[PDB]
Amino acid sequence: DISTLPRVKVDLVKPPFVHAHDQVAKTGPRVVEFTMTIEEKKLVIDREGTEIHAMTFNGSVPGPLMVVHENDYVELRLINPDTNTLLHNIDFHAATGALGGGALTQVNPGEETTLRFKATKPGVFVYHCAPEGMVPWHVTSGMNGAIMVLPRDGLKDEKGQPLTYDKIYYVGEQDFYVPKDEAGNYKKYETPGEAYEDAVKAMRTLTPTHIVFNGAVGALTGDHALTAAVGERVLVVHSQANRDTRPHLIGGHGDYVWATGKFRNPPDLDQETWLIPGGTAGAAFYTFRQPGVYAYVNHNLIEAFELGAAGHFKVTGEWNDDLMTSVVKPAS
Amino acid sequence: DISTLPRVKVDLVKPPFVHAHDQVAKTGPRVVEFTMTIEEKKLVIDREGTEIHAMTFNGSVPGPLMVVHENDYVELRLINPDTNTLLHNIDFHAATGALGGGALTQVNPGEETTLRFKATKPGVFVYHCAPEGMVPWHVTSGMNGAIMVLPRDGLKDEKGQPLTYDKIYYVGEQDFYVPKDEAGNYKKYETPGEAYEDAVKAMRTLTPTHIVFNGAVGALTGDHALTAAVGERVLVVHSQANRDTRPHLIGGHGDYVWATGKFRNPPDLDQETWLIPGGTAGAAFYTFRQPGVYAYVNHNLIEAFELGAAGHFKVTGEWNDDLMTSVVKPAS
Amino acid sequence: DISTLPRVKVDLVKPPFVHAHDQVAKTGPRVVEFTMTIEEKKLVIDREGTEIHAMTFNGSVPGPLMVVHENDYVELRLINPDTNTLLHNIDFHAATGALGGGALTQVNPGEETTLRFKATKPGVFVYHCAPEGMVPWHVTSGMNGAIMVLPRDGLKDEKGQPLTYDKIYYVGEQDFYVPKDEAGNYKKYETPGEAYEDAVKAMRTLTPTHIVFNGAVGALTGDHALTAAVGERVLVVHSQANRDTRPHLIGGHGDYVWATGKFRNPPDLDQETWLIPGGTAGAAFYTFRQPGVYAYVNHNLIEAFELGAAGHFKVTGEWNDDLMTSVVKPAS
Ligand SMILES: O=N[O-]
Ligand SMILES: O=N[O-]
Ligand SMILES: O=N[O-]
Ligand SMILES: O=N[O-]
Ligand SMILES: O=N[O-]
Ligand SMILES: O=N[O-]
Ligand SMILES: O=N[O-]
Ligand SMILES: O=N[O-]
Ligand SMILES: O=N[O-]
Ligand SMILES: O=N[O-]
Ligand SMILES: O=N[O-]
Ligand SMILES: O=N[O-]
Ligand SMILES: O=N[O-]
Ligand SMILES: O=N[O-]
Ligand SMILES: O=N[O-]
Ligand SMILES: [Cu+2]
Ligand SMILES: [Cu+2]
Ligand SMILES: [Cu+2]
Ligand SMILES: [Cu+2]
Ligand SMILES: [Cu+2]
Ligand SMILES: [Cu+2]
Repeated sequence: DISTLPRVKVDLVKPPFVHAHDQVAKTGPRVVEFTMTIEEKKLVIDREGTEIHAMTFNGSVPGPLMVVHENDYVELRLINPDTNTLLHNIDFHAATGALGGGALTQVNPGEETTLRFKATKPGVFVYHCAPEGMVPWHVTSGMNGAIMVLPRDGLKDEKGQPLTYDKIYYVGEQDFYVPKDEAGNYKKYETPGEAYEDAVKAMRTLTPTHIVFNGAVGALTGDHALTAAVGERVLVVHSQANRDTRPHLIGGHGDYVWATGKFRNPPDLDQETWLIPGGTAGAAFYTFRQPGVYAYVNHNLIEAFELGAAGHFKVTGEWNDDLMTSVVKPAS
Repeated sequence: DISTLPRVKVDLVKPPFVHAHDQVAKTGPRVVEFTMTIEEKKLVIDREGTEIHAMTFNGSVPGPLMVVHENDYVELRLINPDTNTLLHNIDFHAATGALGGGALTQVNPGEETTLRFKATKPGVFVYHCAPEGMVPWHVTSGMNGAIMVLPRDGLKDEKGQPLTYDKIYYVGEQDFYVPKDEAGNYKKYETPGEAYEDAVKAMRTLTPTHIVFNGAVGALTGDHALTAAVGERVLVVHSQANRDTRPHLIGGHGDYVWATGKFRNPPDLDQETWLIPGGTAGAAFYTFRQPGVYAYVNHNLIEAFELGAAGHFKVTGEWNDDLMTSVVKPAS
Repeated sequence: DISTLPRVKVDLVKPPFVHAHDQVAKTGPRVVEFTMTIEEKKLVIDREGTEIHAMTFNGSVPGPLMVVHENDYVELRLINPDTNTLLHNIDFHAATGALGGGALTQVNPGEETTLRFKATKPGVFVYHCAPEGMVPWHVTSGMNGAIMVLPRDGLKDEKGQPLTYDKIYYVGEQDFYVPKDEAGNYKKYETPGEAYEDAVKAMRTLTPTHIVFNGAVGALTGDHALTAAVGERVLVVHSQANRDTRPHLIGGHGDYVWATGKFRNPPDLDQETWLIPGGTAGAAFYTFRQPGVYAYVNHNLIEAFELGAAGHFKVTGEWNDDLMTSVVKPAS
């Protein structure tokens, strides 16, 4: 009887940060209430000033990470304000039935809807917009995010012992297909609708013009680098709603990795690089052992360093010479 | 002594259906006899009427699913009628030696051959044509299919308990590379041979023009949608002889998945999306829990909704509001 | 105390061969000393005579396989002679800290450096050049190789029983992006530096012009085919520093496969084809059961047979008719 379950309202936070949650469930099953507002907005995606009309959940690319526990109910109020121009909806890969909720959530501008589903399978999962006839255009304009359904007793290693993370970050990786003129210059449009047929042609090349973390080239660098300390246990959730990626922590490893993101399976150990298929979210757990700058990349290095799929961690603490040392510094 | 084994002749059926078989073996090892006839034929692959010269086993793309048990012998009579124009052969990834049988099965038009091999490893496996010097042209013209070698005691879950399917379907996914003129219009040819050099150039782009299930855009829709009922256990076998794919059941999951298709390994549980590498067959088991239309796609959504890699299931039965419900229908 | 450990100097050998080593460690932890010299050199990569300026470790593409045991220390002297023109460095995916050693090994022409790291995780791992600002250009010019860190008690199967190989080969697969003129002819340059901006444009297409094993089309064929005998247990180590690949032994299987290459995980059994993500090394173990020629390919067959990613094994011994036989030879 759902009316007798506790309700809890969660306020979401901007990626790469994740809303507060407990890893081990401190209550019984709950109805967990989330609100998201769709925002169509112009986004500058690179250092050259290339602009796209992005379609976002809650104003960010990716949309925010939602966190619940296995056998909670998720109740999402989805709002499409009348300042938007397009029909949108939401498909959760976590959900069962009605095209992951897509059949039930079609909202024109000026409409809202509330969907509830039971989170029956533990794992990280993609969610994304999927309106009939314009699915890849919405998704590759940024309209995707992820949801994490934790086991009620938290994460476990390959031996079934508890794994507890100290910090969690969410990296959404986005392939964009910005249309080009004859000479190869990016085109601009006043409205999302203007771009449509040109967007279709650009997508059909299967060759993204940009592949970015958190919505822009260089988004997770400088003042916005991810931080940790030596000895901290970090979980990085990574999603790609449309195209394969292969994450790699330069200078580290994935100590425990669920590459296809589903926590009933044992993790893969000691990964250098792992493949997350398009349409999937994965999760990697690592304990930092050395201080300094790390780069976190898609290890197609052209995709990383030319197209934008690279971010930084800055890690504080003590250097361990036993793990690595320069014996003779570069010299003639 | 092979002459003392029972022989059984199987008549194959058109994909996505699969010939009758037992999951748990009701006899000892058998010699299982199959006949396939090669047909070169014109195929219309899209809604625009684009035509290719397809090269098929038994008249379909993909070729039919063959089903045997571990340590059966497969005996295939392969017929290349003199109405065809090309040399063909057959490579089974299930087989050991002679390039999977390719070295032994080269048939000019007007020839036939009979190959026997022992099915020593359980799993689903690709088979495909592979004539010396023209391998990718034959395969990407449709000349591929799959064979399932069941364990003698059927499928098992990750705990070694039996998994029994009620229904099985075979989805062959095909990347086509239709040559284009200067402006981007598809070219037409009177014979397969005419297309050769243009086919090579189109393949070298590594960019398919169409990616389809069961040989055409929209093949597994409408009257030809896959069917099931709530509560049915369905196994979907999916192959891709040349290029990676990432299947996803929109509104469902892969409850048990062998992404690289080999049944001695435990299945991955609760998958949203899985990667089947090119040159592999995989298998996903799901129990339907909700009625309605499901889309089964390659989750590069451009490949699905623009290039053709999408099909439908239509599922009958009772709606379960506990799993999903619309709390407030879309309204202003 | 590192000064009290034995030191052993290893002389490396050219791929696809691997330096002598023990599978089960016959000593305690050691400091294992390697020397590599960077060579920038012109390489002819195809039958047409296309030339590139390759950037190599030790004169080969790929660089040589280094083999150590878990918890050995690796000490590498890296030499950049003054006949080279570029700055180089080395990132080991096996290592922890300082961008896998990349931050500590930047050598201008005429400089050398010595790095030491502890090999704390068992598996095969990529190493590659990674100079700030020019990472994918160095890697896709050939500057990558692999290192194998064996468990101290050797390899194990999925049940934890020993697996011993008789022979080991290293296949480095390389994606090249040779710049083209307007008509599609490959360009030539006097120096590596000349090619830079054209190289960047060619990489951004994400479409390699060549994909080769051991540095050239046809490198592992003819007199240079890999050899084995019926009954031999062969380990093939395969790396791809930048782009996904899907190896397949035509006429065989991967009996035990670590597709992402990390030996603390159980192997996948009976694989037809496996996916090694870009930025990873994998390893496949197979026992040959039939004599003859086998082709070892990336099973995107266009990548294999049109772009160059195919090699041969030649296997001697007795034919087994029980596994495969021609019942009726091709005839009218
Ligand atoms: O836009 N409806 O609140
Ligand atoms: O789906 N493309 O990686
Ligand atoms: O092809 N996926 O990066
Ligand atoms: O080691 N990162 O390319
Ligand atoms: O799918 N879980 O790794
Ligand atoms: O075409 N031979 O039956
Ligand atoms: O093999 N291409 O996915
Ligand atoms: O790249 N394979 O869809
Ligand atoms: O949820 N299907 O894209
Ligand atoms: O390879 N079997 O999942
Ligand atoms: O190039 N220094 O030995
Ligand atoms: O990273 N491309 O397969
Ligand atoms: O896309 N990798 O072959
Ligand atoms: O069976 N090799 O394509
Ligand atoms: O990652 N080891 O298969
Ligand atoms: Cu939308
Ligand atoms: Cu989806
Ligand atoms: Cu053929
Ligand atoms: Cu094959
Ligand atoms: Cu270099
Ligand atoms: Cu790397």
